[PDB]
Amino acid sequence: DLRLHLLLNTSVTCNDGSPAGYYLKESRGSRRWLLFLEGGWYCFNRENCDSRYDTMRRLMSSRDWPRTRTGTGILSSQPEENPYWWNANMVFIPYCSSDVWSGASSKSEKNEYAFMGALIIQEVVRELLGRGLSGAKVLLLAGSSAGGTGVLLNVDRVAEQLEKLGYPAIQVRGLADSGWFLDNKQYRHTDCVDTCAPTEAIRRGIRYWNGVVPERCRRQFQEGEEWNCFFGYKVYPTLRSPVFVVQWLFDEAQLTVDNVHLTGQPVQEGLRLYIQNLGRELRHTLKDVPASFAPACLSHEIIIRSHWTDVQVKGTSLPRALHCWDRSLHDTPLKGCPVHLVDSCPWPHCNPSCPTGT
Ligand SMILES: CC(=O)n1cc(Cl)c2c(Cl)c(C)ccc21
Ligand SMILES: *[C@@H]1O[C@H](CO)[C@@H](O)[C@H](O)[C@H]1NC(C)=O
Repeated sequence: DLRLHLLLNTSVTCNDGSPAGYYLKESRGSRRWLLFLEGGWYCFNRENCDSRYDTMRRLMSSRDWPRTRTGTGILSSQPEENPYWWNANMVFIPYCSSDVWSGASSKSEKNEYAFMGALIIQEVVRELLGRGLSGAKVLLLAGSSAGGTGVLLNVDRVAEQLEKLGYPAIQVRGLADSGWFLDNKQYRHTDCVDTCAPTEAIRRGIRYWNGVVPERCRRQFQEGEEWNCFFGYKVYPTLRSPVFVVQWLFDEAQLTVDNVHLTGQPVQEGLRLYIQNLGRELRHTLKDVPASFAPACLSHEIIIRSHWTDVQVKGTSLPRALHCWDRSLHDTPLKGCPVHLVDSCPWPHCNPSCPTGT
């Protein structure tokens, strides 16, 4: 169990102005800190945020948050469930800003909602420094789905924050799970009414949230084009902190935004080629990502699932690959301890270790 702490700086808020927060389980005698960013899509205008407030309010407000949460997967403290970092200090940061962790805007006279995702991360880090993070050797900023994209948008800012605060010895790293999307053509075309094309949704959200992106990526794409930095293959090469990328090759959220709804019905030639081309494109974007884990499965999210240890690429599990990554960052490849694990087979579930969906 991780225990809730609402932020002492109550100016840093969820969408509705309630205080943001974090869940913490300390492990003193460990100098490893895992800060995990929850996912859960986003909202990008008044109407769709209002809808989200009605039926997904925990993603917009802390008013109903429970006092504890159970750490699962990479957040578990049991070695049996978490071979990788079971003894680390664990932090789960609830996603209550609906902005892919990019926002820097308060609720105000002009703003019905606050979008403070980027500031929530900074404030969590700041308040944790007084709770033991000041003694850290490694801070791994991890996240799934929108939280995985949030890692890509925020890992270098956390590094800069710690450097400016006088902690240059803390090694900041990122683990982005299921947040590496393609701005590809949809299988069928819709107008962005709610299934919005990748690019159109983000372009509107950034203006609505006052969204912020990493500085080097912002300088490349420049004013009006910062939406590009929400796409992993474009933002990743601009980052300086080590980032391990976990991405199913046939991610269900990617297929959803591509208007592919796998019905169980037979798959025709056009859709077969579309799906195979998606896998090949994702694989291609990971070719020069040295720390990656990309199984050929139709699924979504990995790292906080209790059975996250089960999937393997080329016989190596994700917890093992992450351990190999840790070794590779000690102060040349490692015999039998790989970090770059991308399936080459071309169809969902061609890897026998894929999640069953049971
Ligand atoms: C599932 C989710 O929260 N997502 C966050 C971002 Cl960003 C994103 C993108 Cl860019 C695509 C194309 C699809 C899903 C996405
Ligand atoms: C609270 O957070 C805001 C936004 O980051 C910051 O401007 C302000 O100085 C903080 N207040 C305190 C007391 O740290």
